[PDB]
Amino acid sequence: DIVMTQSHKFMSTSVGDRVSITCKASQDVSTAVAWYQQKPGQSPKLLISWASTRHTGVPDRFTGSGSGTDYTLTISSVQAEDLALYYCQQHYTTPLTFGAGTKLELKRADAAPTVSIFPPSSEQLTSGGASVVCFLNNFYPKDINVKWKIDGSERQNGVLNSWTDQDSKDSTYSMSSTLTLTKDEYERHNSYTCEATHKTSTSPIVKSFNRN
Amino acid sequence: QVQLQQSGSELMKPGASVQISCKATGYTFSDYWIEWVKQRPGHGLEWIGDILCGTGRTRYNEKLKAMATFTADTSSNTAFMQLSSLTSEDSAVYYCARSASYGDYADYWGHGTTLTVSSAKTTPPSVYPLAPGCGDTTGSSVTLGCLVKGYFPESVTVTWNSGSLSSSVHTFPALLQSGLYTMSSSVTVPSSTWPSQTVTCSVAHPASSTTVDKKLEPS
Amino acid sequence: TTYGVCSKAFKFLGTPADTGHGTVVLELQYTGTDGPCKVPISSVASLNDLTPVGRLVTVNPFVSVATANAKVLIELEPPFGDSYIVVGRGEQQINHHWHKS
Repeated sequence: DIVMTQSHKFMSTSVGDRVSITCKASQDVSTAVAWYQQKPGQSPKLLISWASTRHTGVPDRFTGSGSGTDYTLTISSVQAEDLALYYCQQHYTTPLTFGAGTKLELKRADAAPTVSIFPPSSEQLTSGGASVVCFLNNFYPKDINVKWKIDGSERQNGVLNSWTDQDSKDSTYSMSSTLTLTKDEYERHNSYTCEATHKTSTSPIVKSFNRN
Repeated sequence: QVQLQQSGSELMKPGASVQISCKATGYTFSDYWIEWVKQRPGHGLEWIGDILCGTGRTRYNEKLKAMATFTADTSSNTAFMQLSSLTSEDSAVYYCARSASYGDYADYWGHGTTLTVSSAKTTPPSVYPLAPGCGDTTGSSVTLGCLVKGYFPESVTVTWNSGSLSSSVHTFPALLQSGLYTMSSSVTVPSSTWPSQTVTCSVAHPASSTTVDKKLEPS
Repeated sequence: TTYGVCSKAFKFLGTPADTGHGTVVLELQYTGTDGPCKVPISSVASLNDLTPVGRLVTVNPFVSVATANAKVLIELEPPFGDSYIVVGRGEQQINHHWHKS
């Protein structure tokens, strides 16, 4: 079948710049190629059909071009609202095939995370559980390392970290760190500390709450 | 207005058979092809096949390790897809799309229905509120949130309802642990507005047909 | 082998040409992948009535492939006076006016 291969999946660019996600088909798909945009937790959205036809409700900063076997989706003056997953699809013949997609990411100035720490909810403690939460928000670059310290000593057991995609407002990343303990454990201690190590700080950026 | 309303997400036993519905409105149902696109969580997009609602003609991606069947009920203007002999391989978000008049590309997609093939039982999540401790008197903004813990299958929607016009929300992808998915969402608002304003995260879990409303309270 | 009537919209390439023989020759671009399929084309008097009044000179117009962007050549003998060359139906029906002196 026709194989659709797009340019490097994790490409970067800076707001306002011009980018080009390319799409190669294993054979001449005679100009019959479309591009879709897919934002986190959203249905795909049609951008371009037949290599260059721009769909309505699509800003002219989005232009496609291509033929034979090569197709390009150019985004002039990239915006933060353009952060998304982009797929190309050939509509030359069945079976219809899509490219693996290209994730548009942005380059921006570094930014120190704003750390927030949260104790277990009254609701959960009452149920036998105890989860402590830490949000490291609006920071850049994505690279960041967080550690939990209970009464001074580090604890890695029972931790889960989840990163967000780049935020469309300030193009920063955010991460959620959850430490799950038993009600008993949580109540035998006092100081819960969440420490963030990021390039925007020489020392660990830390936040704590203080009771069991 | 062309729109496609699909059936809700569902958890099915492997081997079982399911039917996803796709109700079309806002256009001449019979003059178009409804596409069925599959997307396994970590994967991209793959064409399952389509059906010309007006004639019933079907085209299947023969090579897919899955048994699909398309039917079009022109009476209700609904396209269905029957998936039998389910496998963990068929677990994915299934989209309903409309094939454009000018080619085999889709110009309208449904919001997708999530199908999880597993012998595990449906577990709604516990929605725990996330509020600051005691001695902190945060700066110009306070960040609150909700921890959506221990649920299955995946895909939950966390929509926040705040009283302040400023509410920057961050939704963090779910992660598996002990067979259960855990996830969270944060929302930041003006410090002056909390805890006087009402900030709640309504957590929708289509698979369990539930939606939990959590009003944040000072912890 | 062969299927039903083409379900996708077509596109006119250029503009119908007079053959100086009483017929017009037009080139169409088909956008579907459902071929081989029969081209739904006809010469009608008014858009208010799609009853074929003109006649196709080209024998059973068809898209012989199951690949998109297929182009097809058609010769028609439209009635005298006003008429329309209509291709497709439903929401993907397109037409082109014409007048034969």
